Amino acid sequence: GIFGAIAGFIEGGWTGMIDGWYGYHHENSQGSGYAADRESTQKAIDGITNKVNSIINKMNTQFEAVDHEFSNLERRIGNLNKRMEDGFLDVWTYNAELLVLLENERTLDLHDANVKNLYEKVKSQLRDNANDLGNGCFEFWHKCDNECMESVKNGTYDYPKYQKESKLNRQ
Amino acid sequence: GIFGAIAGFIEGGWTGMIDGWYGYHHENSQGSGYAADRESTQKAIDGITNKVNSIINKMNTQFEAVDHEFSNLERRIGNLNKRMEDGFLDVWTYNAELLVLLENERTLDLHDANVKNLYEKVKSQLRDNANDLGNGCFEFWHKCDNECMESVKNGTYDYPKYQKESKLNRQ
Amino acid sequence: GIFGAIAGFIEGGWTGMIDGWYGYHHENSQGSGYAADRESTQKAIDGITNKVNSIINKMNTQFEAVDHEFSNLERRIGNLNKRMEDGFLDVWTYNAELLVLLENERTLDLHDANVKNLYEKVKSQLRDNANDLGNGCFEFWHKCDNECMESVKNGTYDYPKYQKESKLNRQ
Amino acid sequence: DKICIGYHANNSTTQVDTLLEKNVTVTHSVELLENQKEKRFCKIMNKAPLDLKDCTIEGWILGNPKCDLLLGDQSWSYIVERPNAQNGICYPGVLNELEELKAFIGSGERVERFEMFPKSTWAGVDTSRGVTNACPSYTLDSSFYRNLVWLVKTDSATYPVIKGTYNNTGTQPILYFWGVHHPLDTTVQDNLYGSGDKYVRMGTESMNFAKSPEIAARPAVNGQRSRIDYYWSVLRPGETLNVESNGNLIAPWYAYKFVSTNKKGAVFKSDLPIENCDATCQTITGVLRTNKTFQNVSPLWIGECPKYVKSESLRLATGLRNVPQ
Amino acid sequence: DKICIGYHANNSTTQVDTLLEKNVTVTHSVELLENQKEKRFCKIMNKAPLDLKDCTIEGWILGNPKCDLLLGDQSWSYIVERPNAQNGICYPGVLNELEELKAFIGSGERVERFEMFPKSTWAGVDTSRGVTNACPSYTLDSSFYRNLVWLVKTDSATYPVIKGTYNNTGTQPILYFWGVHHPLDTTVQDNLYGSGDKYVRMGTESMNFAKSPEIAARPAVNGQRSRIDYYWSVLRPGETLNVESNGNLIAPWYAYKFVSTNKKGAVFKSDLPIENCDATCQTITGVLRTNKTFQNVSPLWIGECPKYVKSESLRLATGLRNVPQ
Amino acid sequence: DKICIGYHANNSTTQVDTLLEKNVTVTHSVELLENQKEKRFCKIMNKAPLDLKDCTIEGWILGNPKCDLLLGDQSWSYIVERPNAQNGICYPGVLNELEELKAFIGSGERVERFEMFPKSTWAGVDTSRGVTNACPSYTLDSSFYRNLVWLVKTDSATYPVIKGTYNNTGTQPILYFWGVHHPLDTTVQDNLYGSGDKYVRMGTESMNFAKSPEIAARPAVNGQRSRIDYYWSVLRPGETLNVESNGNLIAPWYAYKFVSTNKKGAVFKSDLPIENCDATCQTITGVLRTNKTFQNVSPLWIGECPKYVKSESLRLATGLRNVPQ
Ligand SMILES: CC(=O)N[C@H]1[C@H](O[C@@H]2[C@@H](O)[C@H](O)O[C@H](CO)[C@@H]2O)O[C@H](CO)[C@@H](O[C@@H]2O[C@H](CO)[C@H](O)[C@H](O[C@]3(C(=O)O)C[C@H](O)[C@@H](NC(C)=O)[C@H]([C@H](O)[C@H](O)CO)O3)[C@H]2O)[C@@H]1O
Ligand SMILES: CC(=O)N[C@H]1[C@H](O[C@@H]2[C@@H](O)[C@H](O)O[C@H](CO)[C@@H]2O)O[C@H](CO)[C@@H](O[C@@H]2O[C@H](CO)[C@H](O)[C@H](O[C@]3(C(=O)O)C[C@H](O)[C@@H](NC(C)=O)[C@H]([C@H](O)[C@H](O)CO)O3)[C@H]2O)[C@@H]1O
Ligand SMILES: CC(=O)N[C@H]1[C@H](O[C@@H]2[C@@H](O)[C@H](O)O[C@H](CO)[C@@H]2O)O[C@H](CO)[C@@H](O[C@@H]2O[C@H](CO)[C@H](O)[C@H](O[C@]3(C(=O)O)C[C@H](O)[C@@H](NC(C)=O)[C@H]([C@H](O)[C@H](O)CO)O3)[C@H]2O)[C@@H]1O
Ligand SMILES: *[C@@H]1O[C@H](CO)[C@@H](O[C@@H]2O[C@H](CO)[C@@H](O[C@@H]3O[C@H](CO)[C@@H](O)[C@H](O)[C@@H]3O)[C@H](O)[C@H]2NC(C)=O)[C@H](O)[C@H]1NC(C)=O
Ligand SMILES: *[C@@H]1O[C@H](CO)[C@@H](O[C@@H]2O[C@H](CO)[C@@H](O[C@@H]3O[C@H](CO)[C@@H](O)[C@H](O)[C@@H]3O)[C@H](O)[C@H]2NC(C)=O)[C@H](O)[C@H]1NC(C)=O
Ligand SMILES: *[C@@H]1O[C@H](CO)[C@@H](O[C@@H]2O[C@H](CO)[C@@H](O[C@@H]3O[C@H](CO)[C@@H](O)[C@H](O)[C@@H]3O)[C@H](O)[C@H]2NC(C)=O)[C@H](O)[C@H]1NC(C)=O
Ligand SMILES: *[C@@H]1O[C@H](CO)[C@@H](O)[C@H](O)[C@H]1NC(C)=O
Ligand SMILES: *[C@@H]1O[C@H](CO)[C@@H](O)[C@H](O)[C@H]1NC(C)=O
Ligand SMILES: *[C@@H]1O[C@H](CO)[C@@H](O)[C@H](O)[C@H]1NC(C)=O
Ligand SMILES: *[C@@H]1O[C@H](CO)[C@@H](O)[C@H](O)[C@H]1NC(C)=O
Ligand SMILES: *[C@@H]1O[C@H](CO)[C@@H](O)[C@H](O)[C@H]1NC(C)=O
Ligand SMILES: *[C@@H]1O[C@H](CO)[C@@H](O)[C@H](O)[C@H]1NC(C)=O
Repeated sequence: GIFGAIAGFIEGGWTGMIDGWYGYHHENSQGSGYAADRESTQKAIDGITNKVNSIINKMNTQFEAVDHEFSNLERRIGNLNKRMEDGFLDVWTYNAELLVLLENERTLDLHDANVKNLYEKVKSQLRDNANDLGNGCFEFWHKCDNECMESVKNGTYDYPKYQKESKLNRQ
Repeated sequence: GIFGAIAGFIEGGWTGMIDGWYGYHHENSQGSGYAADRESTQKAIDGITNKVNSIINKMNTQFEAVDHEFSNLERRIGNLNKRMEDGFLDVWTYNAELLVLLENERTLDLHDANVKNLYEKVKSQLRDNANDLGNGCFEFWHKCDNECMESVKNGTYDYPKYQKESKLNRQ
Repeated sequence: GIFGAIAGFIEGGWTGMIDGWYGYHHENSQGSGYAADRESTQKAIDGITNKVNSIINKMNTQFEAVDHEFSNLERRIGNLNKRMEDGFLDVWTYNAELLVLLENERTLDLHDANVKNLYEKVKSQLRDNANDLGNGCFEFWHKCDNECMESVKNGTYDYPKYQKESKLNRQ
Repeated sequence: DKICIGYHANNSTTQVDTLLEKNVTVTHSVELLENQKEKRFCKIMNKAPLDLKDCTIEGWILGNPKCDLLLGDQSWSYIVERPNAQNGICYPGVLNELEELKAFIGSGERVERFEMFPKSTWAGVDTSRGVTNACPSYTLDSSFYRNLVWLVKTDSATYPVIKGTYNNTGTQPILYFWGVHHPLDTTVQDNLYGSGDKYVRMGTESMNFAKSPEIAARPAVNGQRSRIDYYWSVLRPGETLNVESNGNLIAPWYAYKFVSTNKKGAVFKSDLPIENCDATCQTITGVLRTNKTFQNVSPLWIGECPKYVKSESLRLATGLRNVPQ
Repeated sequence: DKICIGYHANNSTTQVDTLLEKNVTVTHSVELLENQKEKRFCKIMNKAPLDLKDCTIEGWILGNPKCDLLLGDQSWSYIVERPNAQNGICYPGVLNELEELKAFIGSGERVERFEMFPKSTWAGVDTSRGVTNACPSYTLDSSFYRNLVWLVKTDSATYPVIKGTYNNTGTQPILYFWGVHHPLDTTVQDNLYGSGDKYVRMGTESMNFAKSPEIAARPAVNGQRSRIDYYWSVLRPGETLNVESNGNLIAPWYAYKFVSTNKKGAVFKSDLPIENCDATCQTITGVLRTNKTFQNVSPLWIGECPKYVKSESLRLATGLRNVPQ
Repeated sequence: DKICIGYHANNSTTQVDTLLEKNVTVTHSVELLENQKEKRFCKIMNKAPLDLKDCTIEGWILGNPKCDLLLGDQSWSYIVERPNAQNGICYPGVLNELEELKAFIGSGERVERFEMFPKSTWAGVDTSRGVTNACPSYTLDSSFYRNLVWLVKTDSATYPVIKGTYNNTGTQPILYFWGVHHPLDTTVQDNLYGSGDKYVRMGTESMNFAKSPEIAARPAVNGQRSRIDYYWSVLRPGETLNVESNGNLIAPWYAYKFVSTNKKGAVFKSDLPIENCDATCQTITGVLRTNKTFQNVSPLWIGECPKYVKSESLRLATGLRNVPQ
């Protein structure tokens, strides 16, 4: 992937995270658990749902072939009709097959980027207070209970609240 | 956005920066002010202007429908002509509407990436000497007058010139 | 480039690296040298080869114009045939020229991203133990012989093995 | 204590292709193409199609004596013609502008049969002896088209000038037929229509027609070396038709009030069964029941169908790359 | 002390759509589609169009006595025909290859009317009594086409064999017309052309034509049960035409030197006003004044127009997502 | 001690265009369009084309006495007709359904010439005096088409009713020709075919034809004011043809067993040389030897060719942006 996250520095997915596309695994004194980031998941669902519907909506016309016949002395127009019908059949097949390959490539990049941005979002909050292991995991230099975990996930993490405790353990 | 800058970690735009797409807001003893980064702005204007003109240039042919008539006994060719004209009208409408949706999505990503790269460009120069607030803003650990500001903007910032002063204030 | 690496923070290419698209230049007591990262190069060759073949495969139909003639009293069908042939010629020219411009733009971004991700891959391993010069180059705070160099390149670099020596020289 | 960022994985084995990569397993995807059909004909807009069975379009609309099952009024959502139907033009000869006639009929929805010229129209001629073993019914060896009447001169007299007129005072266009007989020799000619130069002339406000018999022996078809040139036209609402002949006329007898479909109209050449079912999309090779955008079943259809395309699959990724561990 | 990186915002409320997102407000954008027209006809290449007014194409080019305003030479950038024009074919009958004739005329640019066969060409016949109340002018109840002459036999004699020849020694092709009269009965025939089997024969180096009158009563149109089969052809530069008839000939009298347009040629069926203005792009529904790439006004046009498309808007983003604060 | 990350640069000066940027130098790229051709005609599927040389299609297939080099059996991968070929229809007149005939012949692959009606078929008439200086061979000033025979009445007698029959018992359809002579005056008519009303009638199981001479003086072409209406048809396997005339018949003599190509079939109008070479792709303007996907040489071809496109170049980037230092 061009953003380097999915099947990249985060090597695999989580079968244990069943309620969304992107999310977190946390681990503290109260234990372990998965949780989807609903906001980035929902936003992605909305974008991709929009892409699918937009494609369907643009492919919502049909070229119509006919059962019309042609005599032995209408070989020219008979073949004109045939080449025309085969003509449009070829452009629409091209349009559909090419669009799908192009869109699939960009859809997968989108997810890759979203996972990447979620990781950055967390790194930016922790800064000093946690150690980045290079695999999407952050080890805290302090105690992070359930509310501390939840603060990281809703983007309200309190860096200065934990920096003294972190700095002590870090150094 | 897939690069996470625009309406991302930099939450909003600046109505106060009127002379370009991407730029800076600085703040020191001589005061505050906006300034566009002309180089990245111009490069983006050039790219996007090229994209618009390339699209216009490729859409510079016309399929031409005719006012030709057909008798009661030319129902087959009359309908062939109609299906053909409607045929090309449908592919060109598709081509135009689909291109616009695709190009708009990629145009917005381009800007997002450009803002992102400008931020990285500044972060890479400062390193130690400034604190990253996680919102596109850097607080200097030293005094940065107008020429120091301008050096950051033209990519000639002098890190070792300010590192002693910065390190003292940082620690 | 939207990833900011190629002709970006890494200002130029290497004529001296002839055996691949992306790679390394190292420098130690045993000397200097270039080496391609075969894995990311090969992966890119495979992707791009796939893109080229997929395009060729979708463009593998032909609209066929005819040598059919029309009398003075078949002006209508004669012109229908002409407008049809010119019709498909115009859509296919459009399809080909537009695809090429779009694909070239995305191909160059792919490479840019790959160089970018390779740089991140190395930065993530070194962390403390090396200084990032902001141009794709890392200066080690320790001695890195040929096997240490090779470990960085195959992603098995041993950070804790060198951190004491690095920390001493760094501080 | 720690928090990790990550992504969904699942049990999916479904794959998509991209420009850079084939056979990529993804967590979620959506197929846009339908490749499945019900191999049968159904009703469209709760309206049944018209099965011709063992009659061709020509045999049905001319009134071939073996197409009596179809004879009369018909309504249809589309027409199914059977590939090896035998009952068409029984007395050898060409139906003029045949392909244009089929396209016209295909654009229709309902025909109402009615007597346009009663045999009483034709004065001083015989209207009861116009049969042939080229056109048998299922009960007699010698019959003729139900919608045409073969006129022969009486007892021993001459074939006089006969005339006919119909004024379309209705709201519907009228599809009608007529013919000109071409005997193999001058004796048969004389024996049927008498001596003299014969003609068949017809005219409306917008149409006029004139033909004379062309006497020659053609190869035998259904026992006949003679021929008939069949013709057809459409008498518009408000138009009147004048007929004038002095011999060799196969006269219009019954005709059709024709209701043109606002829609598309189809004529399917198929041996597929017509069953008791409803459909929204009917292709020539079967019914489609889908909400899908594309289909690779057939370019020929009636109703609201998905776009025809040659692809085997158009699978769009929605979820991400599936990397379970 | 601090420096921030950021992006432009403004007062824009203009939105675009993307594949992932609808109604996204952007700082700058560009509309590629024109939906506006001037509801009128103008000049193209500073050349005025030809308004037929109350004449149809047939009435104009045949010389219907009520189309005298148009009679003679005409130049045009395109042709405007009015929907309820009344002056076309006044004496009932079919113009042969009508649709091909219109396509031909549409490919033109200028006609020069000229006398091709003076009435003196036709020896031993009457050229002064060929009128009818089917074709009135604005001054007499009984006239005829200005470009044709209805030939009748003289006083009491027979209709002899008349002949005519024209050698196209010019550089332009010549568009000309002729007819064959079809009387309702054999008395009218005899009263006009005399007894005998009549014919109209015509030939050039590349064309030959032969027809004989088809006598029958058709329904009455404009007081006439008789008909005329009108015909037209193009005499190429260097070709000569021979005419030979012994009756039932509606003779060519005046014809047209025809200049073919190198360009496209259009025939607009519209009731739109022709005004005193210039244009580069003229559609059937009005003028476009744009530098835009697309338009959803009409697929039918003359001049240099933008590509026709069904869309309501094709708005391309240029600036970035607008997020003011 | 240090390690750097970087990318390939080289000596390339090859450029591509992108949507954002023109003239971008790249390390590696691939051209998809062929603009090169061999200006000549070659063999397709190791099968040589048929060069008409100084004969047109009509002159070849009618048997114009100056097309004797072509006379007989021919096989071809395609047909090359020369632009200023002189030997076509020598005796003035129209070949009916000419364009349809060319399309038919183009769909073919091989013709076998054979005698369909020996002159002995026609009893009581002269088959030895049907020549004209309109149709000279290279040895006599007065000859005629090799595949037709101009029938004239004998010594002083009348032109009786002549008859002919051919039963196609073969597996191949038969392409054949015939004509009707149209004398300039009634004396020539009488001098050649005698007095009376003449006719030419023809019929098969699916075709019937009837025509009568149309006597008039047309402008002189090749010394002739008379005309011939040439005709052609295809006698299907199992069909039989009946001929019946009493004068004015240009009879079928030799005909062609016709093998239809399963493939495409082409007729190239070109003055390009046919050389001794093989090809897989032959356009009207020359041979393409490529593995490329596109070509801007011609839309007209035979064989397996790349897609025709108007572009000058379709260069796809594969490597990265070239930035040497
Ligand atoms: C063997 C053969 O072909 N014989 C046909 C015969 O030709 C003669 C040759 O046999 C002989 O060698 O040489 C002769 C000259 O020297 C002749 O060429 O020609 C007669 C007619 O002249 C043919 O009789 C027709 O045979 C048909 C066989 O299917 C059929 O029986 C015809 O009878 C009907 C019919 O059913 O259509 C009888 C109908 O009542 C009658 N209907 C009406 C309304 O007229 C028709 C009608 O008279 C004809 O269809 C008009 O063409 O005929 C019978 O006429 C004989 O087959
Ligand atoms: C009521 C009706 O239709 N009457 C027409 C008449 O038919 C007769 C019946 O009335 C009667 O019940 O039964 C009869 C047999 O028993 C008849 O069927 O037929 C005559 C002609 O035979 C019709 O006369 C025509 O009436 C026209 C009315 O619009 C018109 O007045 C015709 O006069 C002109 C004309 O203006 O076109 C007079 C022209 O001077 C003359 N021009 C030339 C160059 O010849 C022409 C020309 O003679 C005819 O157009 C050729 O067809 O006629 C008048 O002939 C009567 O309407
Ligand atoms: C100068 C001119 O056009 N003369 C032609 C002549 O018209 C007469 C005028 O000269 C005179 O001023 O006025 C007269 C009435 O008062 C006439 O209009 O008409 C004769 C025929 O009637 C023309 O003779 C034809 O001339 C041809 C010149 O190329 C040619 O020589 C014709 O001879 C052939 C031929 O080669 O085709 C001789 C063939 O043996 C014969 N073949 C057969 C199988 O019949 C044919 C055939 O008879 C005709 O082609 C049938 O139309 O004719 C010669 O007939 C004279 O040119
Ligand atoms: C994001 O997550 C944080 C951390 O869980 C959420 O903040 C927490 O919100 C709850 C209720 O709003 C607070 O519970 C309360 O605690 C106080 C004592 O501190 C007690 O007096 C109340 O009765 C109640 O139990 C919790 O303290 C608070 N944590 C903080 C702010 O330190 C926050 O709601 C989430 N933010 C978003 C964006 O929704
Ligand atoms: C990027 O911005 C920097 C900082 O503003 C620019 O460098 C500055 O350029 C001006 C003139 O080139 C220098 O002004 C001069 O100062 C010296 C004393 O230091 C004085 O003797 C001269 O009379 C004049 O006033 C200024 O010092 C210099 N700052 C530096 C280099 O420390 C630079 O021009 C910009 N670079 C680019 C890429 O254009
Ligand atoms: C990535 O590069 C590293 C560093 O070059 C590779 O590890 C090295 O592999 C070789 C053979 O596997 C080792 O050589 C051996 O050294 C030991 C003494 O340490 C000696 O007893 C053996 O006879 C042999 O000479 C080398 O030590 C080892 N370096 C390490 C692991 O510290 C590694 O193979 C590469 N990894 C991949 C992904 O292929
Ligand atoms: C790859 O693709 C084809 C279908 O296109 C499939 O038949 C084949 O089994 C796939 N290979 C894998 C990875 O299973
Ligand atoms: C019958 O047709 C004639 C045309 O010949 C027309 O004038 C008349 O109006 C029609 N009948 C009625 C009742 O209108
Ligand atoms: C969304 O789009 C439509 C036009 O496509 C517009 O009429 C509607 O008002 C828009 N909604 C918003 C966000 O104002
Ligand atoms: C007149 O036409 C004849 C053809 O019949 C032609 O030979 C002659 O050249 C023409 N007149 C002139 C002056 O050329
Ligand atoms: C830019 O492109 C054209 C071909 O499209 C070429 O002729 C011209 O020389 C190029 N300019 C440069 C950068 O050399
Ligand atoms: C000859 O043609 C006739 C049709 O008139 C056909 O019946 C016969 O079978 C053919 N000859 C042979 C040997 O079959």
